[PDB]
Amino acid sequence: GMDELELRIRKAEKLVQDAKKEFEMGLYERCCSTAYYAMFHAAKAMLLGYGRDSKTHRGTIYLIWECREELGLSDDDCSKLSRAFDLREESDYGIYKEVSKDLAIKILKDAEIFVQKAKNAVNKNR
Amino acid sequence: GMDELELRIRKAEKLVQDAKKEFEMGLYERCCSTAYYAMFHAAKAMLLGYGRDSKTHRGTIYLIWECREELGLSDDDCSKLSRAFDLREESDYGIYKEVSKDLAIKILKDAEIFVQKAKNAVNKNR
Repeated sequence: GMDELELRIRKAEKLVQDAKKEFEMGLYERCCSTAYYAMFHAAKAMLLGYGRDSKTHRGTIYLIWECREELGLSDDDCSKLSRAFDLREESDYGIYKEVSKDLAIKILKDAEIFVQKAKNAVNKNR
Repeated sequence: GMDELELRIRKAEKLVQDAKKEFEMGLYERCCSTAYYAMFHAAKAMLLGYGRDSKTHRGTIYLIWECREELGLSDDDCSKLSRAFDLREESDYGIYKEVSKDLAIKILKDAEIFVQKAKNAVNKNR
């Protein structure tokens, strides 16, 4: 449908594909930022489906942590989101460090895992 | 040098090129988001060079408006930034609307103009 849960998961899925394409073009910073966004929407979908809500990146990340058991997320899964956020902050707002191919691939693979787990949690792996 | 003014302008310039490549791959939402980031860093460079500072997107946008005369920016130039921010919000955080090729090209061309004007203002068109 056109409900928020469906559209969030669809947005997360599209962003994962966009990030894959950025990676192949060698746009490693852009890949990291997009991959974080995919995870953000997936997190928001999980919070929606389980009657929680957030209005900030940090708020969203901590709620995911708090609700991990119910959501079927491991501690590593929750760390995937924290780390992707921190790396997105560097990609979008940092001016000294450049992001390597190897960092970007790490975040991309984390996004794939995190978004799949989100789909599982909200019964959208359908 | 490795000073903030130089690195901000360099970041803005790189982001404009990244956005051009996203556009060519057909990643229209990603293009808009990247183009806004280019303009953001260019705005921060102009504020730095003219002894002002900001800590929010909206704060940055309003300071650019306030300082436009001194910066050599037209009202349209300031509207380029406001609109690019609003469209970046839709590209990154919206879940209903998709961004067309024609919107993305508009924002891309605005970023090119805005970043050049920023370079002029801070004497980095060198």
